[PDB]
Amino acid sequence: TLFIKQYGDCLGDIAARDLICAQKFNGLTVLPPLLTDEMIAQYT
Amino acid sequence: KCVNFNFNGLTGTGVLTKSNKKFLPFQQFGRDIVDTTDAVRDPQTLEI
Ligand SMILES: *[C@@H]1O[C@H](CO)[C@@H](O)[C@H](O)[C@H]1NC(C)=O
Repeated sequence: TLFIKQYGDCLGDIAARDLICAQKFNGLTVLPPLLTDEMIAQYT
Repeated sequence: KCVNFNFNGLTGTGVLTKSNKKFLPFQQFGRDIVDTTDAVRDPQTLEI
């Protein structure tokens, strides 16, 4: 159980604020991996 | 709209939206899990 997806929008804060949103609003972002899980599964 | 608010002396910068959060009558301004101001109450219209 897991970081970015498309978190640029925080859903309008309709249900509190998750830890990811609180982290994002102060300079802490997560870059997505270069190889998606589909490509990793293709390699496997 | 991204604005430089000043609510009863509390300064900041951000978009203000209507909140589904229901403040209890004694409360004034909310806080996030990481202890940052998340919601405020308008000193004039008593809106959250
Ligand atoms: C402040 O005054 C406005 C009118 O200027 C009024 O609508 C509002 O209810 C007042 N707020 C109070 C009494 O808390």
